[PDB]
Amino acid sequence: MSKLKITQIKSGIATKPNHRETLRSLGLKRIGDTVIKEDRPEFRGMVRTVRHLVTMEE
Amino acid sequence: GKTGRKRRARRKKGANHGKRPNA
Amino acid sequence: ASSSRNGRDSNAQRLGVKRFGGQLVNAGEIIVRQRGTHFHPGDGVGRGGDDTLFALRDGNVEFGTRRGRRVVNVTPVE
RNA sequence: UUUCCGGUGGCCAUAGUGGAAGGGAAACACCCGGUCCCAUUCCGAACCCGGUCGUUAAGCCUUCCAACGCUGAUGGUACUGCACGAGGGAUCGUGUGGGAGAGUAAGACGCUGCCGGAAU
RNA sequence: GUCGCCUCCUAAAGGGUAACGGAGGCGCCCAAAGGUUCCCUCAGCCUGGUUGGUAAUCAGGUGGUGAGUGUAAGUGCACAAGGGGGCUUGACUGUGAGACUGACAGGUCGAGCAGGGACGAAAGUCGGGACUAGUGAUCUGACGGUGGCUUGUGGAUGCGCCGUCACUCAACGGAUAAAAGGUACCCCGGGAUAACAGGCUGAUCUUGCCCGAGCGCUCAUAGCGACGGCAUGGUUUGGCACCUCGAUGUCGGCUCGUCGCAUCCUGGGGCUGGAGUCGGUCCCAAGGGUUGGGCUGUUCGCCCAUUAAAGCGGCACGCGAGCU
RNA sequence: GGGCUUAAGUUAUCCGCCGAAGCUGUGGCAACCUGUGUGGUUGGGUAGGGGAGCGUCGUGUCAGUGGUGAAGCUGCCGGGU
RNA sequence: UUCUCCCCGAAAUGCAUUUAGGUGCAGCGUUGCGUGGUUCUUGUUGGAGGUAGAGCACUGGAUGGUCUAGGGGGCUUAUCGGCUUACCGAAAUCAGCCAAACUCCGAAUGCUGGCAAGUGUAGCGUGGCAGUGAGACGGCGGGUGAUAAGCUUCGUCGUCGAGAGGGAAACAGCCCAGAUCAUCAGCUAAGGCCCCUAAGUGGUGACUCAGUGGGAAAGGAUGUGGAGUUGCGUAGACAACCA
RNA sequence: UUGAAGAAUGAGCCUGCGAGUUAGUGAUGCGUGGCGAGGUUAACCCGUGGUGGGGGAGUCGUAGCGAAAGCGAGUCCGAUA
Ligand SMILES: [Mg+2]
Ligand SMILES: [Mg+2]
Ligand SMILES: [Mg+2]
Ligand SMILES: [Mg+2]
Ligand SMILES: [Mg+2]
Ligand SMILES: [Mg+2]
Ligand SMILES: [Mg+2]
Ligand SMILES: [Mg+2]
Ligand SMILES: [Mg+2]
Ligand SMILES: [Mg+2]
Ligand SMILES: [Mg+2]
Ligand SMILES: [Mg+2]
Ligand SMILES: [Mg+2]
Ligand SMILES: [Mg+2]
Ligand SMILES: [Mg+2]
Ligand SMILES: [Mg+2]
Ligand SMILES: [Mg+2]
Ligand SMILES: [Mg+2]
Ligand SMILES: [Mg+2]
Ligand SMILES: [Mg+2]
Ligand SMILES: [Mg+2]
Ligand SMILES: [Mg+2]
Ligand SMILES: [Mg+2]
Ligand SMILES: [Mg+2]
Ligand SMILES: [Mg+2]
Ligand SMILES: [Mg+2]
Ligand SMILES: [Mg+2]
Ligand SMILES: [Mg+2]
Ligand SMILES: [Mg+2]
Ligand SMILES: [Mg+2]
Ligand SMILES: [Mg+2]
Ligand SMILES: [Mg+2]
Ligand SMILES: [Mg+2]
Ligand SMILES: [Mg+2]
Ligand SMILES: [Mg+2]
Ligand SMILES: [Mg+2]
Ligand SMILES: [Mg+2]
Ligand SMILES: [Mg+2]
Ligand SMILES: [Mg+2]
Ligand SMILES: [Mg+2]
Ligand SMILES: [Mg+2]
Ligand SMILES: [Mg+2]
Ligand SMILES: [Mg+2]
Ligand SMILES: [Mg+2]
Ligand SMILES: [Mg+2]
Ligand SMILES: [Mg+2]
Ligand SMILES: [Mg+2]
Ligand SMILES: [Mg+2]
Ligand SMILES: [Mg+2]
Ligand SMILES: [Mg+2]
Ligand SMILES: [Mg+2]
Ligand SMILES: [Mg+2]
Ligand SMILES: [Mg+2]
Ligand SMILES: [Mg+2]
Ligand SMILES: [Mg+2]
Ligand SMILES: [Mg+2]
Ligand SMILES: [Mg+2]
Ligand SMILES: [Mg+2]
Ligand SMILES: [Mg+2]
Ligand SMILES: [Mg+2]
Ligand SMILES: [Mg+2]
Ligand SMILES: [Mg+2]
Ligand SMILES: [Mg+2]
Ligand SMILES: [Mg+2]
Ligand SMILES: [Mg+2]
Ligand SMILES: [Mg+2]
Ligand SMILES: [Mg+2]
Ligand SMILES: [Mg+2]
Ligand SMILES: [Mg+2]
Ligand SMILES: [Mg+2]
Ligand SMILES: [Mg+2]
Ligand SMILES: [Mg+2]
Ligand SMILES: [Mg+2]
Ligand SMILES: [Mg+2]
Ligand SMILES: [Mg+2]
Ligand SMILES: [Mg+2]
Repeated sequence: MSKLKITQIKSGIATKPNHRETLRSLGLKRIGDTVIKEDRPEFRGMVRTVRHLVTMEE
Repeated sequence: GKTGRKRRARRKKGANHGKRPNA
Repeated sequence: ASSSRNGRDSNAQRLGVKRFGGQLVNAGEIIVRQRGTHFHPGDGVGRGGDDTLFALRDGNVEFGTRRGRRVVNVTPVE
């Protein structure tokens, strides 16, 4: 557990509904919004699913 | 046609990303 | 001009597996609609007039091999 | 307890196919009869019945042979979800995930359960 | 030409998925080709054998599905669902837990139970057919059974219920039981949709180009260019149906021009050449010029007489609020 | 488009900046959710659904008001989402 | 088809239709009541498959080789029989291939269960009221068409429709981004920084000299930079110059 | 309208006028008020004094199931299944 830090850098407009729902599940609501998540494989999966829309840190 | 060729080639501009309405 | 001697087709019949592996079913629940026995009836599974495989008992659906045949079983629920 | 063998399952070729050698104590089998139950769309061939003499030639069993077949990675490639990119265009490339088939090394002359048999 | 149903492909490894997309089938058939029980394994190939031949029937050997399946196709089926024998009618009555599939009407599967049977020694299987087409809602009427109802009562009569029958209602969710045409005499929303022009496209057309078999005494390339290949132009015939149907007037001539150059003449130059004279061809070049008549509404085209020559095209196939 | 090769072209790379009604800061309004001290989420919009209002005319009632000038018309100065 | 604002917010699809520009039902909107994580996303775990790819086991298509039944042409001459078979050649076999309606194989995705976590307030039932049932272009996967169309018809996502703002010279459908109002504050996205035009005539290293950049093919060309392989060469190379 | 500044439609201008209404003891929801296992009257009569009183005929709720006879928290198909 390293407490992933995820922030949204691109909009959800014109992205796939999969990607938009992934952003919603991550809790990101705007560009520049940041959330903190545990180093859990489900959250790694969400991050890699929307990897073109968000950046991740520790 | 020249007009059609220019219309199709307009999609190569930078801001468009290889796409444009009506090709 | 010309014309086509084709254009006829039959209505969609909607075959295929209706309950996949591990899915809980009731007795009599239809597991697979098919033509011919691509799947043979296994344990706890009956075969109907049109080769529909259905559950003879409650339990979980599993797909397996019984001797040399692809079969569908319904394991009784624990 | 073990060994060997006869039945009856499971996996359904890594088990098959083909070749070679050897074996029968019980058992299996071919074999010997058809009087009797029974039987042949003709035939006691088969089915069935009565024997277990004869015989391990075959079935069966044991050992051996990768020869045909079967099994088969690793790596790479094709393709591909998502994200992009390049060509006038058929079409092509990259990032990030997944990833064959074919082919290659290789495996393999079966595995395993229960019951019975003769011996230990 | 098509309209309902069935199978496959398109259909992008659940299901579903359109086109006047690509292939075929159905409107039945079977008293066994149904039920049950037991038995059997094919086609092909090889060898031998009266008639007998590739192939009839027979024998041996081989051979696992390549035969077969009432009927299309697919999925199945050799454990046979394929072949044969015995006995039969479950091609039942009362039912349907629980599901599948459709907007719905509807379509499909079904365990278990009772009655009464068939087959089997039994276990058991049997509510038609290996599976999926072989079909038609409702209305109205009909026949058989039943006897629920019957307008004062009893009858009768009529109706109801149950079973079943009568539609190529095939335009197959089935406007009426019953129906063809003409309109240039026509009349009263759509550029959702045609004719003209514009736009896209460029098959066709057009103009080039690459390769060079061959022809050119000889000599691919003076000049030609087979088979093939690659493009230009947008003027031809089309394709599309994007613009206009509360109007974008559509052929030819007349008048007036203007633009392109893919140059008819005149100017210049190469290669050939070509004796010269002339020619022919690949470049340059759009300054100017590029006639008058016969025929036809014509464009086109042919012809007569000339000329340095009688160019090709664009401009809503230039130009009808300019004419015809 | 001007102009540009003395790149203002192509390409690799590095350092900055510009740039939207996006984000953030600040102030106001609103819908909804929530334990109800907080806070959270939200507020482009046609067909269309729901909710709450402005203005005109008539009228019951109460309070009135009007030649010391009603209605209407027309200026100015203000007010509200 | 006439006043306002607040909240939410479509469809141009399916089926049927004397139906195709109409309509019913379903889909999608809103709203009352009820039910509350059932929805959705990701991870994990398990299923059925026959597409992409690939393959040649099957069914068709196919090239070459070997070999050959058997057919053609001849003669000696034929009832044979022989020479031929230098011709044709099914089949079998070897090697290389092809397939929407081929498959010994076979993904990625998708679909569908179990479990876990996350999550707007999603899902579902049942009532009131609808509108819609003419779609467009773009990406990707296909059919029709000619390797055509801003063509046509499906699958799928996006935008437009119903979307202002920034970029694309202008430019519904492309890119960035979803406008509650105010602000003469700041940071960025796509795209940009010589001037038009806000920000670099930026730094460093290469390439181009065609205004390529700032449209195009087959084909052609001692353009120019860089990286190989290889022949020859002070036994003296390649040119130039004497026999 | 897929798409209109459109070279698609309509409007020369102002003023006035010009389109979701009304009727049913209709059908079906909702809000609200009354009464509540009950609710409610219609015609008509009285009030020449009205908007109030009477009028319960009817009608909806109060039991369903069945073609019906009928049975009834059951009923219908069925065999008292
Ligand atoms: Mg052209
Ligand atoms: Mg059957
Ligand atoms: Mg049947
Ligand atoms: Mg392998
Ligand atoms: Mg492999
Ligand atoms: Mg499918
Ligand atoms: Mg799919
Ligand atoms: Mg469709
Ligand atoms: Mg049979
Ligand atoms: Mg019958
Ligand atoms: Mg049921
Ligand atoms: Mg059917
Ligand atoms: Mg019985
Ligand atoms: Mg018996
Ligand atoms: Mg049959
Ligand atoms: Mg049968
Ligand atoms: Mg009728
Ligand atoms: Mg009477
Ligand atoms: Mg009956
Ligand atoms: Mg019809
Ligand atoms: Mg009729
Ligand atoms: Mg006349
Ligand atoms: Mg008219
Ligand atoms: Mg049109
Ligand atoms: Mg229209
Ligand atoms: Mg036209
Ligand atoms: Mg026009
Ligand atoms: Mg044209
Ligand atoms: Mg058309
Ligand atoms: Mg169209
Ligand atoms: Mg007009
Ligand atoms: Mg010229
Ligand atoms: Mg001239
Ligand atoms: Mg000039
Ligand atoms: Mg003519
Ligand atoms: Mg001219
Ligand atoms: Mg004209
Ligand atoms: Mg004119
Ligand atoms: Mg700003
Ligand atoms: Mg904002
Ligand atoms: Mg703010
Ligand atoms: Mg709003
Ligand atoms: Mg907003
Ligand atoms: Mg509205
Ligand atoms: Mg007074
Ligand atoms: Mg007044
Ligand atoms: Mg909204
Ligand atoms: Mg393929
Ligand atoms: Mg509707
Ligand atoms: Mg319609
Ligand atoms: Mg439509
Ligand atoms: Mg359409
Ligand atoms: Mg469409
Ligand atoms: Mg599309
Ligand atoms: Mg195509
Ligand atoms: Mg189109
Ligand atoms: Mg619209
Ligand atoms: Mg939008
Ligand atoms: Mg916009
Ligand atoms: Mg813009
Ligand atoms: Mg602009
Ligand atoms: Mg900045
Ligand atoms: Mg940037
Ligand atoms: Mg400007
Ligand atoms: Mg400088
Ligand atoms: Mg510079
Ligand atoms: Mg040049
Ligand atoms: Mg240029
Ligand atoms: Mg070029
Ligand atoms: Mg239109
Ligand atoms: Mg106008
Ligand atoms: Mg105008
Ligand atoms: Mg109009
Ligand atoms: Mg007008
Ligand atoms: Mg007017
Ligand atoms: Mg009464």
